[PDB]
Amino acid sequence: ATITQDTPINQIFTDTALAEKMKTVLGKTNVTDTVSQTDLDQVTTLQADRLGIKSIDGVEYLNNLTQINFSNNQLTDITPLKNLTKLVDILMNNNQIADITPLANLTNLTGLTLFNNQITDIDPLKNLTNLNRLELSSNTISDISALSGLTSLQQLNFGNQVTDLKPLANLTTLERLDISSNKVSDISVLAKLTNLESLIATNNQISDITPLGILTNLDELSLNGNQLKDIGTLASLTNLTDLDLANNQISNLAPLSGLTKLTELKLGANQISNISPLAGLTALTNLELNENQLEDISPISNLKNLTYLTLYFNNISDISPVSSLTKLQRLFFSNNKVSDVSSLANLTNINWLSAGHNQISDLTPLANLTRITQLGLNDQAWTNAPVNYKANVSIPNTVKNVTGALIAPATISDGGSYTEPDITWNLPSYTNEVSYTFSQPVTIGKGTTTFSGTVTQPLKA
Amino acid sequence: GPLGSWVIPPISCPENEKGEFPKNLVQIKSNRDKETKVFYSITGQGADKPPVGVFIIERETGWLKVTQPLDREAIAKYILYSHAVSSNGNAVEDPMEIVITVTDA
Ligand SMILES: [Cl-]
Ligand SMILES: [Cl-]
Ligand SMILES: [Cl-]
Ligand SMILES: [Cl-]
Ligand SMILES: [Cl-]
Repeated sequence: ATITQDTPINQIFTDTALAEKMKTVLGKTNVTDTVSQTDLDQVTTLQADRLGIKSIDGVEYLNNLTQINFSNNQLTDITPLKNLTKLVDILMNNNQIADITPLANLTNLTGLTLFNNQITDIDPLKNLTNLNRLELSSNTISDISALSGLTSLQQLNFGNQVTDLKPLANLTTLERLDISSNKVSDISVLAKLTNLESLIATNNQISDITPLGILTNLDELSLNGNQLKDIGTLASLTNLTDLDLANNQISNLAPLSGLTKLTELKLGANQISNISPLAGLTALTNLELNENQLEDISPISNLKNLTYLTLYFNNISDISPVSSLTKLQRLFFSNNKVSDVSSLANLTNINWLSAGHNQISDLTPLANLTRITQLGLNDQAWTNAPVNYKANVSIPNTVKNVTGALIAPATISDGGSYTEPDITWNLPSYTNEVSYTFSQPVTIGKGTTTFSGTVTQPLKA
Repeated sequence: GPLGSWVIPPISCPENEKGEFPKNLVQIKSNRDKETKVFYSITGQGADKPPVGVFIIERETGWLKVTQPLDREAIAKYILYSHAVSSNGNAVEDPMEIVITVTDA
């Protein structure tokens, strides 16, 4: 492609943003200045991301371009790229591209980034057999047959309507594959991709992971949000360092016991009641066990390298197994049955402490945790051991602020009253129980919350 | 207080990352999702402000991702804010300040 005559920059590049970019590239003073075809032929690379460019009209004259970045613009038509056969790398994520037919004969491409566009039809990619990086996620692709001949691919992603992975069968060079947010149940084809190092398959419909058995080079695996229960196959994957199996229906963790290279393990929203298989995973820094059926967390005391731990939405009474985990920076255990937080005094590095919806009455163990910047202590609730019903019932207030001061009740049931430190009721008739509430804003270090709760006192006939 | 029902891991990203983008950093979550559908967004320079779209979050799942290589020398630190709203658009959490550190690579 050649301009007929020396032409002003703003007559070649019709997009205002592009013209201004091209002015600087061509070392001209004004966009009105004339440039020659010889000037245009000197441009071999173009970094034009985030410029609000709506049209690449004019780029067909940059015959010698090998690398372009038009990511994060407002591009639709990409026709001016059609004959730029020297192109090796294209960055074009975050545009409005639907028709990629102009890429069809760009056979020298080894890198093509197209994620976050409006692409459905990828048939124009079929002949781009030198590709080693191809990114197609956040599109509306359902048919990946055009990928079958891309036998040099090392990294691949796509979405978001794919069910059939059979076109991946001969892509044995693949090392990184992200199929997140598709409609995949059958991953048997993945067994053929024996070079895979990372497999991200979040939010699919996968229930059978036996195809992963021979994929022993896998070091990163995400199967978050699938249909997993039995995970025996994972025992074969001894090189795994990062494993995400959250939001499945897993109960049996025995297959993970030998995976000692694990540093990050995500297991929230499962069916777990027994974590003893995790006891030997001593390299763990991040462990997520939220939304399970845990009571006994004793195996956690072994995990000396943890800096991040989640345990919220379980059935835990005894939090003390975390006491030796002195590297903990963030600890989440809201929605459990923990009353005694004495063991947490040991956690001097704790920055985020989330403990709402437990049975905590005494904040005094947290007094020296002055590095806290985020704190949650709202909505505690507990039931005291029963006392005998009497016409006049008195109990001591046990609610202690971080300073050691008793927090006076906010409300007291059945007309009861408070004279520090005693809560007293006058009951004209037997009642099964009495209660009181408290609510107290508090700051520890820099972390602020409302320490609040309801205390139930059963009365025996 | 400001913590509300947020559950957020610390966020760090090596500079000069290679291979395929986008890359998952952390999942952001609000426990307000137990009672209502929660919709996530991020604001700040590197998100909705220049450089825009360096970081993105999945609206429904809360997965925070990076879209390109970083350079600590250029920008060492990004200050973002995570947001959580219900189907009506009303915030179920107080915006949490998220700090993304760029490390070596
Ligand atoms: Cl113009
Ligand atoms: Cl440039
Ligand atoms: Cl989870
Ligand atoms: Cl929590
Ligand atoms: Cl705070």
